[PDB]
Formats: sequence, C-alpha cells, structure tokens
Amino acid sequence: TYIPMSQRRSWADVKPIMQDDGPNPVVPIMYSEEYKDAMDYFRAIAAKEEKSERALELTEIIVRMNPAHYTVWQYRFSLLTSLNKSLEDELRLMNEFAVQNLKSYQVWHHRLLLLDRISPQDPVSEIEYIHGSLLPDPKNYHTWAYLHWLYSHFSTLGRISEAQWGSELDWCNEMLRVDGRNNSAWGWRWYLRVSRPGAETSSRSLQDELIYILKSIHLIPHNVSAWNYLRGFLKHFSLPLVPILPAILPYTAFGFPMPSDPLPEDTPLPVPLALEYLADSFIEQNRVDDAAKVFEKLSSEYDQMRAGYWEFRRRECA
Amino acid sequence: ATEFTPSVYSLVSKPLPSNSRPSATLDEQAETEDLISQLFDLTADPNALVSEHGKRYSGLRKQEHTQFLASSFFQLPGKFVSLDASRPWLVFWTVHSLDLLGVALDQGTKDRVVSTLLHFLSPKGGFGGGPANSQIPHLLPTYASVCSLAIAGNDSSTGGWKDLAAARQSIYEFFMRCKRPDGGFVVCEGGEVDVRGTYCLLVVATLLDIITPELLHNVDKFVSACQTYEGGFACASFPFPSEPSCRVSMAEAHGGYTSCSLNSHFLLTSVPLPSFPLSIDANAALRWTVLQQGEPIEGGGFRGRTNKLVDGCYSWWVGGGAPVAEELVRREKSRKVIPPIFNRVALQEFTLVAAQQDPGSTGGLRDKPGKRPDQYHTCNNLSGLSIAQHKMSHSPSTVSSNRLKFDASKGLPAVKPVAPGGGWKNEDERQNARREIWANALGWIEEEGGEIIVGGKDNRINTTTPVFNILGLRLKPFINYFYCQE
Ligand SMILES: CCC[C@H]1CN(c2cccc(OC(F)(F)F)c2)C(=O)CN1Cc1cncn1Cc1ccc(Br)cc1
Ligand SMILES: O=S(=O)(O)C[C@H](O)CNC1CCCCC1
Ligand SMILES: O=S(=O)(O)C[C@H](O)CNC1CCCCC1
Ligand SMILES: O=S(=O)(O)C[C@H](O)CNC1CCCCC1
Ligand SMILES: [Zn+2]
Repeated sequence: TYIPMSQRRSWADVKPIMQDDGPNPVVPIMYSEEYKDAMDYFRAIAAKEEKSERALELTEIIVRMNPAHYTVWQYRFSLLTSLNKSLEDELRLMNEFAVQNLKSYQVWHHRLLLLDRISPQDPVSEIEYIHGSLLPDPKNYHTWAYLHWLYSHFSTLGRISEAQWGSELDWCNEMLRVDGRNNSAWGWRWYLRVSRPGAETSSRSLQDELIYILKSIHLIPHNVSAWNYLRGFLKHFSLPLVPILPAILPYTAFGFPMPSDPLPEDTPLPVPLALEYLADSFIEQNRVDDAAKVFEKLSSEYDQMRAGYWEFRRRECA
Repeated sequence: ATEFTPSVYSLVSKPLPSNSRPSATLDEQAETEDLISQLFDLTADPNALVSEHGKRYSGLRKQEHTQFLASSFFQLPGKFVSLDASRPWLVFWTVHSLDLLGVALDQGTKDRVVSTLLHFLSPKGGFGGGPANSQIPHLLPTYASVCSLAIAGNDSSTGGWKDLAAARQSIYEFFMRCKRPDGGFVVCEGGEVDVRGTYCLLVVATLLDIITPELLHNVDKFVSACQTYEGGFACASFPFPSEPSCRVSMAEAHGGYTSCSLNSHFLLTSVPLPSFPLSIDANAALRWTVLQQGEPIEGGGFRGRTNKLVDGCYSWWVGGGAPVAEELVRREKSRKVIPPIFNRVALQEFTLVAAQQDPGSTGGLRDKPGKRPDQYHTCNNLSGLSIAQHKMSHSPSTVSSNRLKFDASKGLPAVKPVAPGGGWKNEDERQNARREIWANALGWIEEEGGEIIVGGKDNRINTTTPVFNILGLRLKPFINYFYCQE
C-alpha cells in the first residue's frame, strides 16, 4: 500500500503546493496518486530552494516516473553540485536508467553534464560504455551525437591519444562490417577520417579512403550510404569524377577497386545513383546534352519517384 | 500538373535489392515494405472515378480524426505522464490539426486554451511545459505556446495577445540568457544545445518583434556548420577554439534537424546585417530532401535519414522543408546570373492509404501501419499533406508589395538590449530591419492553379505556411498585432 508523503515523519515540516493550472485547464493528464504527491512536494522544495538529501531522493522518484521532466532534472543536477555528491555514483545510476529503459533528451544531457564536470583525465571508460550501449539500437541518434561530443570535448582538452583515435576507427570499421547500411557509422567514419580537426590529409590517406569507399560500393551496390559518402568525399576534396568512372560504369548498364566480374546476385541494373554519377561526370566534361539524356532517363524510367527533380536537373543542362 | 508526379499505383513496386548481402537494416526494410505494400493492395486506388468493390476506401476520415483529437479538451489517460513536460505541444498539435481539418472551436473553448497557456508563462520570461509554479521556461514550449495563442487567441482583453505583448522584454531576456557565444542556444537553464532551440527561438523572435543584433550574433554560423556531407543537417555543431577556429557537425543529417536548420536559415535571410547570414549549400540540401522520399513499395512516404524507415511525420519535416530549399536554390540561381520537386501525388497517397488509422476505430494518423496513432503524428501527417496539396512558394512580388505597405511609424516599444552596444545602430536601421522581417514573414503564397487534391476535393485540407506551420489566416493578424500593422 502506498504511504502518502503527508504521513511520513521525514516530510512533516513541508507544506505541499498544488499545481497551478487554473480552474479548468485544457490537455489535463490524469496523474497517479504517487506522481501528484511527489510533484506537490517538489513544488514546495523548489519554492523554498532546499538543497538536501531528501530533495535529491525526491527528484529520483520523479524522474523514474517521468524521465522527460526537464525541470526536475535541472534541479537534480544543481543538487548534485551544491551537495558535492559523488558524480561517479550518479553515473552508475544513469547506467541503470538505460538498463531499465528510462531514456530521453534529458537523461542523455544529464550524462553529458556529469562527464563535463567530472572531467576525467582519460574518458576511455565512458567511450567503451557508449560502444556497448549501441547493442539494442545501433542507430540511436542521441548516442551517436553524444559520442561525437565526447571525442570533440575531450580532444579540445588534449586528452584523446593517437592510440585512442586508432582503436575508434577499428571499432567503426567493425560496425560497418556487421551492417554496411548503418548510416550512423558512416557519419562517424566521416568525423574520424575527414572532419575532425586532427585528421590527416595526404595523398596516402586520400588513396586509402577512396579504396575503402569503392570496396564498400562493390560489396553493396545499392547502398545509398556508400554512394552519398563517395559524393561527399569527392566534392569535399575537389576531386574529379571522371578518373573514377571505370569503377562506376558497370552499374550504369586501373589501380582502384573494380566490381566483381560477374556482379553479386540480386543486383538489378542500372543503379540510379550510378546514373547520377555518370550525369555529373558528363557535366564535368561540359557534355551537357549527354548529361541531359541521363537525367531524362532517370526521370522517365529508372528513378520515377523523383521524376520532377530529375526533370529539373535535365532542364538546367540547357 | 501530374506529369512528373506518378501515382504509386501506376509504378512497378519492387523491394530494395539485397546484393546477396543481408543485414539488420535490410531485415527491417523488407518487413516494412511488406506491411505498407499489403495495405496498398487492400485499398482502392484513390485516383479512380468509382471506388473498387471489396477494397478499402481511402478518403480522408476527417470526422474520425476530429473525434480522436477531442480528448484534449476533456482529459488524457495516465500514461500521458511522459508528456507532462510537453503540454503546450499537446495544445499545438490539437489546435493546428483542427485548423487544418477546418473545424472551429467555440469561444469558450478558445478562452480555456488561452487561459491554460498563460498559466505556463513565467514572469521572468518564456513558457514552460506546464504551469509556471511547476516548470521552468523552455524554448520549445515557448514556440508551441506562442503558435497556439496565434491559433486560439485574439486582440481583446481576454485574448492573450495583450499578455504576450507585455511579456516581450522578459521573453527577450530569457532568449539572451539562453544564448551561447558560438551562436547556439540552450533550450532551458542547464539544457541541451541544438537547432530545435534555434528554430523555436527565431520563429518567436520574428513574430513578436524582438530581434536584435546581439541576439543573432554567430547564430548563422552555428546553423550553417550543422550541414553534413550528405546535404541535410545534424542536430548541432561543435566549436573548436583557436572566435572558434572551426565548427564540425555532430551527427548525421536528419529530417527534423534539416527542417529546423533550413527554416532557421530562411528566417535569418530576412535580417539586414552585413555579410549575414553565412551561406549554406542549398543545392545539396535540396538533393538530400528529395532522396528521402520512399519508393512505391513503401507508399511514397518520407524517411528521416538514409537507410532508415519511412514515417508519416516526416511528411512535414522533410516535405515541408522542400519549398524552403527550393527557394534558396532559386535565389542562388538568380544570384549567379517548374515541375514539382518531390512526388506530391505519392505523398498524399501515403497519407490517405497508410498513415490514417484503420476505419471504424479511434481515428488519428500514425507513423506507419502497425503503430498506434497519436497527436504528434496526426499534426505532422496533416501538415505535410497540406504542403503536398497546395503548391507553396515565397513570392518576391508579394514581399515587394508588403514593403510598400509597411508603416514603420507604428510598433511596440523597442526591446532594451542586454549589452550597451547590442541593439540596432539607429532608428533608420531598426525600422529597415522591422520592415524586411515582417515583409518576408508574410511572403509565402499558394500558387494559383497549383492545387493537387488526390482522391477528390473532399480530401482538401487548409493551407499551412512553410517555416511557421500555422495557417496564413492565423499568421497575418498575429504578426500584424505585434508590429501594429493594419
Ligand atoms: C512526441 C513527439 C516526439 C518526436 C518529435 N520531437 C519534437 C518535439 C517537439 C519539437 C520538435 O522540434 C521542434 F523544432 F521544436 F519543433 C521535435 C522529438 O523530439 C522526437 N520525436 C520522436 C520521433 C517520432 N518520429 C520521428 N521522431 C524523431 C524526430 C527527432 C527530431 C525531430 Br526535430 C523530429 C523527429
Ligand atoms: O470517416 S468519417 O468521414 O471521418 C466519419 C464516419 O464515416 C462516420 N460515418 C457515419 C456512418 C453512419 C451514417 C453517418 C456517417
Ligand atoms: O518569478 S518567476 O521566476 O518568473 C516564476 C517562478 O520563479 C518559477 N517557478 C518555479 C518553476 C520550477 C519549479 C518551482 C517553481
Ligand atoms: O469535387 S470532386 O473532386 O469532383 C468529387 C467529390 O469530392 C467526391 N467526394 C466523395 C463523394 C461521396 C462520398 C465520399 C467522398
Ligand atoms: Zn514519426
């Protein structure tokens, strides 16, 4: 049986404060007794600006019932810092919230604030936790954004070693080996190899990256993630499309990877993004009529869901 | 008008090929293709003159959807507690959907909406997700409350707009407390930083005439650095210090953050500051937008990111971003000196056939088959359906006519900036800013003759506005109130 807080000796000094909705609010929610009672006492705690262990316990009760309650999370973090609580213990509590499927923008942001304030000399333990947490959802957007933030923040402090960057690419390569269609892991590869400020740009690194992209396309020719990464790569580094055309032309029906002599089964031709590559390489050669003819086929035969877009591109050729 | 918008029923439906390379992504894609294509198979083609016997009729079940939303004005069950910090969104999703569906609220119910929202307004500035004695202000409930007051309020003494006007300085001060030096904003005290906050803040600042130079500094750079190599936008960018030496996008391109980024950047192009806003790659954003429309076997709905599943709410996020991307491309084509840009027919077919709750049930619209309908997917499906039905464009001649009628001698008191040099330089510059921002905010039109109503005129819903996502007949008197025009 539930015991109301008005009947708890530890709370006898506190006068609860009711929610001030007005007399007949729209979108009212039928709250459980436990949740209303806890919020009635939270309003009083926050009114008197009490920073205490009982206030800390109360915030945990509330965010277990509603993990998206940003006001109570904000109050909880100020309780932790005011009381100089163990932030490593709090991080262990957040590990449980993930386990019991308590999640939101607010919980993820709480974890970031903890890491920021702990400011570990080496964040390797948190990196490994984040990697393991991707097991039930390898495309969790919050998790990938948090991983980006963690490496960016701690690299700004000089705390990501060359060995650490190297094993992060190793982990990224394995993620794409298990599912080459994971566009989140492709985005992470872009950070690791291209956009992060410490990335190497040399003729070797450009050659290596192009080899990995082309091998990935030859493994899964219909994988949009690989085509988009190829197009972004070439564009970002101002590299011509034409010299690579030998590897792309077999999909539109020399040193760098070529398609399998017989193509993999279940690979119907043409691949529409291969045709887009061909049209753009025609434009690079100033062969606008040839480009227009390819756009026209994309519009009327091969990618008809985008008939209007491909017609727009066709008309731009004139 | 449908030459380049083929119906899903007229195209060959075929699965995403496997290349003999199975993966978890492909397992889910194939299962979703089966769900959606089977429902299309049981449903009569909306484009037929007489509906087929034995098959489901796809007409928009407007009265079912109205009844679904009606719970908002009585009570929500106890499992709504997860949205207890989002109650202004429950209001907005309800009252904007009713506007789209053409259903009027009586004055007593509108007055309850206004009164409820004003209890969420805190005296120090901004709306929270619930009562001000319970929740701190937040940028996202502030947008939802402001737009809801545009839909349900009025200019009288009980209409709420008068209270908003009196709160302009405190809301501005809340916005400046949220501001980061790099151009991001926290969504609330101690809250996260992303382009949802930027979008919500810029909409409200535009509508209430509280934009200043100090408010906008670096905001364009934060947003522009969110663009990824795919052409869409991520949630945020990270500033690396020597202001920052460079900024890097923090996650993958996503339909919701791409909408927020395109809309934010579009609102900034109205602001007459020198070399502002920093440009984006509009062509790449348009390309990314159109590539997210699904194949015929998935009903022509939009996905929110590459290699994930279609979902009706991206009809608004991605589809509603298309006219903005199109306008930015047009401006750049003009600067360097006609068919629809996505399949407007197929998106409507997805909405009617796949996103409606099955008939004779709760009503409402949903993510996809197999998912319960909710208020958020009801609003976003209908907002995206509106964009597909009505051809929206930003009209330079309309903006020009707006400039010609603006009265700069009318307006509310100028906001007092936080820092001494943070305001406009003089009245000539401030009034020029007010004129440009007002005149462009009112520049969206529906093109005469561009209407496409799949399934017949009984499926027509009202026209929403790109960027703001409220009806033009709400936007115009609301923004005119705060700028003291007509
Ligand atoms: C209760 C609705 C939850 C929904 C929408 N939502 C949101 C709420 C208020 C405002 C807002 O944005 C803005 F700018 F303030 F209006 C966005 C979320 O946070 C998460 N969502 C989950 C979801 C459903 N189907 C796709 N998603 C992913 C997704 C992620 C980010 C974005 Br953006 C859009 C969709
Ligand atoms: O699908 S909707 O248009 O939203 C509403 C439902 O059709 C209700 N149908 C009624 C059945 C009995 C006769 C009166 C109409
Ligand atoms: O005077 S104002 O600052 O504008 C309004 C109050 O201070 C804010 N109310 C608090 C919100 C969070 C829970 C406890 C009450
Ligand atoms: O205006 S038109 O597009 O020519 C045709 C009408 O809208 C047809 N709507 C149906 C009528 C019968 C009941 C179900 C809806
Ligand atoms: Zn959705």
